[PDB]
Amino acid sequence: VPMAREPTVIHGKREVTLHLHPDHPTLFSYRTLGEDPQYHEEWVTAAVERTIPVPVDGMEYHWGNNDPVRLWSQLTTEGKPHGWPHQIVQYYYGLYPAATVSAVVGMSLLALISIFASCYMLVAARSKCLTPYALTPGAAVPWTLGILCCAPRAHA
Amino acid sequence: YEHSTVMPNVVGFPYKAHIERPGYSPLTLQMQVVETSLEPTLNLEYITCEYKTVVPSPYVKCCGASECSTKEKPDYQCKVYTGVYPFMWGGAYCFCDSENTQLSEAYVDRSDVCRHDHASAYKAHTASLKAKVRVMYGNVNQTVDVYVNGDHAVTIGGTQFIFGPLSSAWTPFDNKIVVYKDEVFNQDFPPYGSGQPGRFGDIQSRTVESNDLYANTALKLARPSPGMVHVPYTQTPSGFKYWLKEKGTALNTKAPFGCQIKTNPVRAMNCAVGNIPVSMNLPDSAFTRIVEAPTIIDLTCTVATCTHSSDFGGVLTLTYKTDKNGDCSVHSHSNVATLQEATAKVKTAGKVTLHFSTASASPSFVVSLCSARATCSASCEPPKDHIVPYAASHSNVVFPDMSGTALSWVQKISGGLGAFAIGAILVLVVVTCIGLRR
Amino acid sequence: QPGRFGDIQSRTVESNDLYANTALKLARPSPGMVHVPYTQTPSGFKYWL
Ligand SMILES: *[C@@H]1O[C@H](CO)[C@@H](O[C@@H]2O[C@H](CO)[C@@H](O[C@@H]3O[C@H](CO)[C@@H](O)[C@H](O)[C@@H]3O)[C@H](O)[C@H]2NC(C)=O)[C@H](O)[C@H]1NC(C)=O
Ligand SMILES: *[C@@H]1O[C@H](CO)[C@@H](O[C@@H]2O[C@H](CO)[C@@H](O[C@@H]3O[C@H](CO)[C@@H](O)[C@H](O)[C@@H]3O)[C@H](O)[C@H]2NC(C)=O)[C@H](O)[C@H]1NC(C)=O
Repeated sequence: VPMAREPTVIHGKREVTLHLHPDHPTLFSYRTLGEDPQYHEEWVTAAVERTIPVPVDGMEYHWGNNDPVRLWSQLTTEGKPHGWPHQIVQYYYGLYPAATVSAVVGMSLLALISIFASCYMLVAARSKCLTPYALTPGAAVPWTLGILCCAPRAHA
Repeated sequence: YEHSTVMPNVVGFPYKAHIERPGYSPLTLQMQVVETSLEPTLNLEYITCEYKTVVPSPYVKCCGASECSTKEKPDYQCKVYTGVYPFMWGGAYCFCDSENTQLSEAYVDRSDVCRHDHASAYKAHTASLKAKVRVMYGNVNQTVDVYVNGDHAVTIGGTQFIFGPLSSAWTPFDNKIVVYKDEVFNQDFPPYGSGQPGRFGDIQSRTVESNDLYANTALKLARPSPGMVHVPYTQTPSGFKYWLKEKGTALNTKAPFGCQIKTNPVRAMNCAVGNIPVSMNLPDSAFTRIVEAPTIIDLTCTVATCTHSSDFGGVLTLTYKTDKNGDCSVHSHSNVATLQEATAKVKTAGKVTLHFSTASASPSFVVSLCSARATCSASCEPPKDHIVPYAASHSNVVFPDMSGTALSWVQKISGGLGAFAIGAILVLVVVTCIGLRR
Repeated sequence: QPGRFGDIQSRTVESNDLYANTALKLARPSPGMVHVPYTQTPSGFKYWL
């Protein structure tokens, strides 16, 4: 039996673009060799072009009578690690683009809650400590007037 | 000296075990799973093959009537037709014009080559795993064949190894299996004695050599045409041929975890899942007395370049001070970085270099040379190449160290916000305590 | 590139130089034969046509 030609592979980001040139109907099939595989098989007849996904687990494709060939993707991305805070997020977004967003959102909400609580504590403390002297026509004690910014800057 | 460890069930992974006897020099063993084989347990149910309809010649009774007789043959059919006036090439025999009767007979039989081209229906349960492990250390190489269940101990150079049962219990074969030549199908075949015409298992034979046969193909006979002798009949086509045409998929091209299915016997090879516990028992001669090994003091580790790629893309340097030159047993005490070697030559110069493979942006692991220790931290840049033809040589751990750049930024920001909150709390408590002290 | 338009190129019709990139690879001959096997990606001009 004859062995068909090897296809031309072009590498992408977790993808392989694969150029197929048959002379007679050959069987092309591939599977992703992870926990849940991506199965497919076909009877390629004319000159076609296929794009097949290659996750970090890898995959194998079987073209004609040739032996199966395995390809593994590699942990590559586009961000810049160890840079400014807006580049580490890009780096960890190129990899795993579903948990980075969730973690960033969670941390941002925690920061906002903490800062709002702190600002609230300052406001409440000022209200408590500036109302006792604000029920009588008394002196604001310029020593205290300078330290805390109350409503009357200089008028009593 | 009893020792135990757990090694991944990944073919070709360079697992290295560190054995520390407090009275002797450390030892490093290299174990590697060259090959596996997951063999299930089968019980043959029946055998299917194409059928062959046997039609004996008709019996035409000239001037009389014939009576049908029943027989014990698979899917037997018999009928008698009245009023036939057959013909032959030279003239029409059975002189009686209309007082004739034809008897038609047909039955089904197993094909001629059913013992060469047949499909088997099995039941698979309680698979048993097997392996072929290569163990090297000291000056001993050699590969052995083991059963992976805690009931087979093999001796390699005076050391006893027991490979414990697999961590998981996952088998790609379902309860019912159909095997044809070199292909395994996860199929739900009908039970013996209840096949259906036109589909898989229309005729079922308990064994390839078994005499009994159960056939159900809706064979039917029809009245012959006038002036002919032919025994007409109608029959639903073979179920085996249509199963061949529309079986669909397989298990060879569908199995998870990237493992080959094979036949004779059925087994799923090199099928990466789970962990393999190991038990050892080493003699006193494998270790070296601490007096013989060199002494290592002042161990400092620095990282020249780091790159979290599949190959061994990191380089490490160790500085020390030694009294005499010899050998040491290097090891990395965290699975973040997987070293390449298990021995290194120490010399009076005070410099040695090692190669490691990692998959995290910022690793942090402790490396030991002979009896010394050192902590290494590094910053690693991603690789530029998109796809490679070899599997990963790291354990695939990606969470960075708590002293890395990202986690340092998180720590600094959280510390600033915590300082702000603590200041607010202290101010409010001071105000309330001033209110109370009055 | 092999297999597509212009896998072989020449400056002009009568030009002596030629650039060809067709992925021509030789294979080991079978035992007991004299046949110099090879494999090659088909013509790019025909598939362009
Ligand atoms: C030679 O040919 C003659 C026909 O010309 C055959 O005679 C036929 O014989 C059969 C039975 O031997 C007859 O069938 C039955 O006969 C009984 C007799 O009472 C009748 O009651 C039934 O209704 C039925 O017809 C048939 O009638 C008879 N035909 C005739 C007499 O014309 C003869 O059998 C042939 N020779 C041999 C050796 O068979
Ligand atoms: C322990 O034993 C195994 C098997 O004897 C050793 O592996 C063997 O290493 C040699 C040296 O590299 C290999 O020979 C060469 O292999 C290349 C591979 O392409 C080939 O092109 C050369 O012509 C030459 O044959 C040999 O193939 C290899 N065997 C296997 C089964 O992989 C291993 O190195 C030994 N360990 C130590 C520490 O010596």
